[PDB]
Amino acid sequence: MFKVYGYDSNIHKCVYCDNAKRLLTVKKQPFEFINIMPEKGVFDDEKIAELLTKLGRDTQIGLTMPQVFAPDGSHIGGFDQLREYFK
Repeated sequence: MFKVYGYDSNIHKCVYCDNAKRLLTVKKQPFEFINIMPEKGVFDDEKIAELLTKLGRDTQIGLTMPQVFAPDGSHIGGFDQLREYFK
């Protein structure tokens, strides 16, 4: 299953997060979507710590959403990278 980190656009607009879920649904590629801000004004500290650790980053400043990981665990990156991965 792919791992997609991002925003629920109903809480915080992220059109690239939605494009990423639509693409995986078109390819019938099973995925788990991880919402790093489950409520307006509350970050899920545990899943951001998880993400930054996998990306080897000391800070969320600069982080771009969505961030997608392959079923094998490899970091793919953003939406354009995901699109390119299926080509």
